[PDB]
Amino acid sequence: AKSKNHTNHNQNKKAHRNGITKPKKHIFLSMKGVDAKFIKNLRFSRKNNKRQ
Amino acid sequence: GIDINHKHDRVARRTAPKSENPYLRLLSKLYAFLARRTGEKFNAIVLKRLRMSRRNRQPLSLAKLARAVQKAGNENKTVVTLSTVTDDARLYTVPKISVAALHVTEGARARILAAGGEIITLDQLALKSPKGENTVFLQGPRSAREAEKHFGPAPGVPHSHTKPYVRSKGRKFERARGRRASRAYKN
Amino acid sequence: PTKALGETLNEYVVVGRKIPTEKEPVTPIWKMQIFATNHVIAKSRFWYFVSMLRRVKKANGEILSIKQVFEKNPGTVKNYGVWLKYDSRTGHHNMYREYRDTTVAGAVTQCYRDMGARHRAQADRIHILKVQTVKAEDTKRAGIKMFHDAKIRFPLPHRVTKRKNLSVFTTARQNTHFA
Amino acid sequence: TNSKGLRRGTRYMFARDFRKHGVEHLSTYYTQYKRGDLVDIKTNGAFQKGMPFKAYHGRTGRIFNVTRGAVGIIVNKRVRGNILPKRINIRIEHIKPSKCRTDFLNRVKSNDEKRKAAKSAGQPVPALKRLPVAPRGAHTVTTQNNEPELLAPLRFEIVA
Amino acid sequence: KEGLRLKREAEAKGDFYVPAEHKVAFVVRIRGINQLHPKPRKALQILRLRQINNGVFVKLN
RNA sequence: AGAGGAACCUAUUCUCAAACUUUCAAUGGAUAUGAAGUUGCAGUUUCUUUAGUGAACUGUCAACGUGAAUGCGAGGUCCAAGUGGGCCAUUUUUGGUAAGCAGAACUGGCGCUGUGGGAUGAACCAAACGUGGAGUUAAGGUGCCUAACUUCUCGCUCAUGAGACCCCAUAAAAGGUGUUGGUUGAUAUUGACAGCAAUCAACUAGCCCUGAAAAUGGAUGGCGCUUAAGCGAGAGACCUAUACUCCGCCGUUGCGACAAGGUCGUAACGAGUAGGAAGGUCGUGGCGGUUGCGUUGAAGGCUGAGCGU
RNA sequence: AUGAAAGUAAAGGUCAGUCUCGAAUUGGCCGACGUGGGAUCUGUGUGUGCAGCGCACCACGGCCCUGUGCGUGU
RNA sequence: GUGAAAUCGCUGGAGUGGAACCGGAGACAGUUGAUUACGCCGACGGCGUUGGCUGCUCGUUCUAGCCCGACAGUGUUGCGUCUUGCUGGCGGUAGUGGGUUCGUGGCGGCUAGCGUACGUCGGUGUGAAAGUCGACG
RNA sequence: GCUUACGACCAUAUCACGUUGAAUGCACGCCAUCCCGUCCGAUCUGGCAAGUUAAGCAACGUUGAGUCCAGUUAGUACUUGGAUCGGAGACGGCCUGGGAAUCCUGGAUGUUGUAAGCU
Repeated sequence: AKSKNHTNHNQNKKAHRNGITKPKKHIFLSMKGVDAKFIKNLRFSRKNNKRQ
Repeated sequence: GIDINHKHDRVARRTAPKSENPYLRLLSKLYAFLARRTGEKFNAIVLKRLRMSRRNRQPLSLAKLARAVQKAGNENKTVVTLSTVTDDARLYTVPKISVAALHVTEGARARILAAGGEIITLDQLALKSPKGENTVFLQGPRSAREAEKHFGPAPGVPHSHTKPYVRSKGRKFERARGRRASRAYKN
Repeated sequence: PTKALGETLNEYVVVGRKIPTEKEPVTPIWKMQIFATNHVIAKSRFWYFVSMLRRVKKANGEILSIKQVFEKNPGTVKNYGVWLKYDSRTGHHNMYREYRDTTVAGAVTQCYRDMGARHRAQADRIHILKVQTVKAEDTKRAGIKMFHDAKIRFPLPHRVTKRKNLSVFTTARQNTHFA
Repeated sequence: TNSKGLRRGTRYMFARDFRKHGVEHLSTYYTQYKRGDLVDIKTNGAFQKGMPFKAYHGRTGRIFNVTRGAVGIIVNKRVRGNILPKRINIRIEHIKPSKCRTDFLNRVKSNDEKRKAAKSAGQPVPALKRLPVAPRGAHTVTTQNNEPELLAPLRFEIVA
Repeated sequence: KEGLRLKREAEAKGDFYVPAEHKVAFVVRIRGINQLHPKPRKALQILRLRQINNGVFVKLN
């Protein structure tokens, strides 16, 4: 009664049934994971620019 | 045989309010007529929100109405909302507001009328602005529900701020393992 | 696989050439005589042979012209010699065969049918190297040579005639001898 | 089942090219990388720090971070029915500028320049659209000194 | 008329007038909708040939 | 394995590698292809530089105006079922002598699925399904079973049970002076072989024959078929699907018209196990109300005329 | 709301100053933050464009409360 | 009280070759309906729609043959660089002139299903009843 | 046409043998008090200019080895998709598209940047 039986048979069909969803377009806007020193200077730069 | 997919042939929609409220059904009838004949997207929006469920019509605040009317050009426009207008205790001054709404609470109604405002129903709006002229469409915050706080990535997932379903709140209720680095880990 | 479909294969003259490039502003023009059912098959076979012989394929080449060839005088009888190369189930062989016909296309069609009959060879395994008209004295096959006689004569010994548009049963007596 | 170490099956992927071992030339370090640029990932075996995972070898990514000697890259990776934009910190030695984006930027520059020149000079707006190669047009071929050569299939010869 | 004239003129002096390659085509689907590979299946769908004996015009290039 | 200067050196040579490689495809993978863009002007920074030097950001800044093909409306959230024994096939592939064996890769199927054909068959070939009709076909076929030709053309084959159509329902090494074609080398009219006018030899490959033995009586599906009703190349026509075209009706979906929890119009569409939803003037028994019938015959029971998919 | 707890507990934007030029201070105005996208609404050209106010919601940020590490002083 | 189904006996009808039942399509038996115009049915014409089979006729493409001329050859008649035939390419096409290809071509003939721009007509039914007609079966 | 310092690509630049080398320069070179380092002033370090192109280095030469490029190999090997394709099978061809690599043959033997200088 062997019961390991790995396979990848019906997996691409399942993956494609609802389409392969590509990543969104706003993912490049976030400044997450960027250098802390650069981020600090960006905060300082943004906190001081006069509006008018 | 033809190679097409029928999975999304049918689109779930509301062709009439689920409510048995006869007045709500009559309002839906009237605005279905208006939307079909005038051909105005404003009338279509009013129709859809009339047929919507009460979950999607969250209460609006008198403060939000006041902010809407205090904007340059909105002084004499009619505020149209299909959400309940509630009174705000934190609002100190109420301007002159002309509001067409389904339901306005007693406190909000009293304050609006005291400040020289006017409250009309949707049937009266149909006569005042059949095409929706000089209107300011508003609604309450749809995502501001306690249930919504529990929606999203699972609580035990990295960078997840979803509220868990806990029996009570305290140090003995899901605060030990997987929530602090002292016990195994923290996500 | 390619098949010699159709009564009386047609004959085409196909002229093509490799598409000129910068390094070769002028390219040689090749011409072939093809026997096929129609001109689409003629073009495909032309490219088959030209790609076998020269380093060019249909992608880099073009067809300057393709024109059907009709027998000049179909009112005269000729002896045709056919040089062909074919594949058996075991090896490759060259054959020379002879036919008598009024048209070279008819002779080549006869060749294809005969190869199928006597060697179970299909059109995809046969290459017609050459076809020509041979003189009566230059033929070398007994079946053809036996008809190069001005006094040829023979009867029709055992003639079985088929009734065409009348009942299956008859009281008539059937005769197979007609003197 | 296979083992799941980082460098399983990379015997040739992470190896140097024939007669290309040794000291890494310095243009690799002189190249300029800015956030938003597209880079190809090709692991250099000679540098064992900041090595990309084998799954990302040969993929293109967009830079989102620029540190002292490395860059953060957003690389698409297919996981079942979704494509995940994974973020990886790769050193400069395993990175190379991608020419696909630069070609497009050059074409955009040319389009803008051509449009500006035409408008300034009063010419009609030009066609600035790539078009698929159309079928060949009509032409005449001359046989002078190029007479057609009659070809025939060749007989079978026993090439022992 | 012009195509024939050019062809005959080239033939007279022994040249070859090559007409322009065809620019439009008609495509008819002749096989059923079962047991099809993903790539030809999507290609037929993109060409709008989702049934037997469906025909479309295609710009050749 | 020799060669040139027993080993050794030099230049070669025969045959090779899942855990060898200079070189290296086809299929394959990835990214980009404009408005969320391009040019400037004019500000911010505590970062960076010797430095407006850069990097980045900001502005109700100014101008420019959509930059491959084809197709097509797109995106978001929530709640939850069943499943978590699979099997088959072309191709690739590991163990095994093999297996209707065990294990993998891509894709398509059966499972969940009927329909025409393969005599029969889960998977093979064709093709997927509302309910009817006319026409045309796919694969397969047309001597009779059996709808459709003992239809037309050329060959080959005689077998003391020949052969006869994907999967497929076994056949080999080796042979034949059976017959039919071809290849090569010879001799021959200064008359070739046999006996006191073509011939000889060696090969080759079509069909046929030998190799070819099993147990209830038995299988090209059967009968039978021999210038075939067999084998190969072909031609006309013809037959036949739940497929294709057109016509009617039912419903679903999308869209639309109408002062309506409704009607109507229009286009496309309709497979289904486990499972999920919807509609039910489908059915059953109470309660609060409402509408009526009944000893001139209720419930129950037996069973003709109808209605509804 | 947050911390194990003692406990503490959610108002800034902009403009102008003084300055011991700083991890300072003062005063007005506004008051639930900024930007981008936003059905609808408003104005104005010519089905379409431009401009303005922007709901819900999304994206990117900014501040405020609490715990904690570093780190100061007034 | 009512008095179901299974099972069983009788009378009449009908079937009955190693199962019986069942779906589709008719026939029979049987059941049932039936007010000049109108119902229930049929036939022949017209029109619409989808067709099936089958002829002429113009033209288009690519091409000849017949016919003429010389040359080369020969499965050759009659009586030898003979003649008559016949073949091959090559060069001519005036005239004559068929194959092949198909046309955003022109003119026909026969005929089917479905529906009714609609016509010409018949069967039946207006008390019963019988018969007839129609539908189911 | 060159030399030097710092390079970029990293053999068309390497390797072997040989010829030539104007001027700057590079180099070899002389000395070892001092700084500095060694068993050793050989290397490293410091102070110099008598001498030499001998070597390094540069240019050039070689039917030179290597490297690089091209032709051929060859539309071959291999390969995508198709067939109620041939064959007992192993396998084979055809249709539809992609398409190599050795042997062998021919050619090339560094290109170029900043700074300073010679001619």
